[PDB]
Amino acid sequence: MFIEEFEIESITSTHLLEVLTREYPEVRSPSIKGAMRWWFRALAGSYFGDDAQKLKEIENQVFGSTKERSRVKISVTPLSSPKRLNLKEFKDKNVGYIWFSINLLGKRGTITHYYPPGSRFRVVLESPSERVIKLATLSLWALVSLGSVGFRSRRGTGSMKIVRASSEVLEDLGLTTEFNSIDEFKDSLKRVLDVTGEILGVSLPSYATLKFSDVEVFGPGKNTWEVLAQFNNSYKEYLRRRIKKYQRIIFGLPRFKLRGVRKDLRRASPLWFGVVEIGGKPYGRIIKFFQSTFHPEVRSKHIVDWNVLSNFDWFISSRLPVTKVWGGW
Repeated sequence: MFIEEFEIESITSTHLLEVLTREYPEVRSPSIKGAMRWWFRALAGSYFGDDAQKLKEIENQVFGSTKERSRVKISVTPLSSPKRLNLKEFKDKNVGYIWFSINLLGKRGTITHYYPPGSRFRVVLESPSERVIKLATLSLWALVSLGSVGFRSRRGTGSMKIVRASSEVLEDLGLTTEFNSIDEFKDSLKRVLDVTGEILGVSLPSYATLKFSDVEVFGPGKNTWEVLAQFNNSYKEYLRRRIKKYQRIIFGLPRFKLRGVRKDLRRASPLWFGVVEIGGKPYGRIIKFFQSTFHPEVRSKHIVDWNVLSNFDWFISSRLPVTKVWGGW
């Protein structure tokens, strides 16, 4: 009867909007359970690579499926009450471009409440298996360290930290529940990678993995909002040039593209950002995922909703010092 308990807290505004996803598919809102499942695949996938079948076998074996029962029980209860949304916040805090979509739902009255910074959630993990509970906790560790939850969580919302926990698994693996330095961050990623392989037994994959990714930070800032504001200024200019670029490419004068001198030269990769706390201070966190599957920069929706890609890093790194935390490339 293994058991792991956590209290996590929102660092940035959190928007749990799974309800809206049925009518509006753009409104994707990863839950804690869902994001843990996602991050398990990124960890385990680092070792299975090509063998996508074997990955799905273990994933179902841990988290359950339609024909299966989960070997772990995950319980998530919010400890805070949702608070009233102030629409003045977007102009005031300089977050109006990265969180444009939230601002629009706000005005349309589609959402009225959210979970502000300081919102707390209890996460409890239970399993009969030691192998399973270790993998579950590693997943959650990864979700807090590199991920986030909710609507627009790839763009700074739903960044989390662990305020308190009782975890024999993290104790066993020599991991922490907070980062006191960037070096602790660097070392933990190596540890999480190294351990995950052992628990499972033991050529670029076609899906996102931890192993083949880049993690970077910048800061510290005065406060969280200042960090978010930096992302917003950068993204505004990124989007400005993006609009001009694709007006040319798609609707301008027809030109023949030239083949890259390097294979997959114009195949840029997904980029997520959010806020990580290091030494009690807020840092901007960026993660870039490199895999085999091609992901279009072009989507049949408004360009403001287009994914942020890895060529966005210039608009951060040209303006302030960036530290590499993990180099999969």
